[PDB]
Amino acid sequence: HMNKSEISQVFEIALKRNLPVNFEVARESGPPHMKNFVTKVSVGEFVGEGEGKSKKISKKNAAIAVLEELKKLPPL
Amino acid sequence: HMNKSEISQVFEIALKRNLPVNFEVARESGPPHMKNFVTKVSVGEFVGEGEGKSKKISKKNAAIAVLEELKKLPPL
Amino acid sequence: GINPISRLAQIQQAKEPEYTLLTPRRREFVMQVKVGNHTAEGTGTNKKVAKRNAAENMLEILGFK
RNA sequence: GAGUGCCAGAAGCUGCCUC
RNA sequence: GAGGCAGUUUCUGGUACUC
Repeated sequence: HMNKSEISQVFEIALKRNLPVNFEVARESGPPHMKNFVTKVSVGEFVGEGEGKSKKISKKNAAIAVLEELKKLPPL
Repeated sequence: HMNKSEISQVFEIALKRNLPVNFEVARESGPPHMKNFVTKVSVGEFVGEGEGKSKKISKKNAAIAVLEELKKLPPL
Repeated sequence: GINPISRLAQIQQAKEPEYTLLTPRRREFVMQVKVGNHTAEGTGTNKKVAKRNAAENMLEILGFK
């Protein structure tokens, strides 16, 4: 029915592998009516970063960027 | 485009009339399998209770109880 | 490998952690941890990251990550 | 009229744990 | 079936800063 948010995917892949996870908002830019956010996230050794007009968005784009670099590890 | 829940409603009414709100779960009662939750809420001088087989249910009912009394007031 | 605040909950099940909330142009939240043995603090831009920092600061005082 | 942050609340969905 | 923690989508109320 409803698809999984990339953020949620990341969180569960990392539980399956006991990798430490840490999303953080790097910084904010622009005036208040045109802010631009950036979130950098580490999944153990892998990293992604995203940008967006809101914190939600930038976080998602960061999750995406890491999912690309987590598709290379071996399965169970 | 979803409906307003009775629980959500109380908060809006109370905020307009500057009245304190507190939902609290009174207790769980009954045998381990038939446990029933009772929660009561206090909106100032008004009070209502509610009961349900889940917390969220009983909270909803408690909200319904006070909501009837808050229809007995002047809409000035 | 779990999320920091569930790990505290599922790490004190050997012997239930307790939280409370404390008091600029960039205002902040500060939340405390009470596990009996010691007490930790944590700050963030919203309530949500203030309770994840408060957790991962008591998993650091117990020596897990 | 608009944007973003923050607080509260509700419904849905996912994951893990306990009974 | 019930409870807890987390994640997330949508919606509601309020508020702050800015255009």
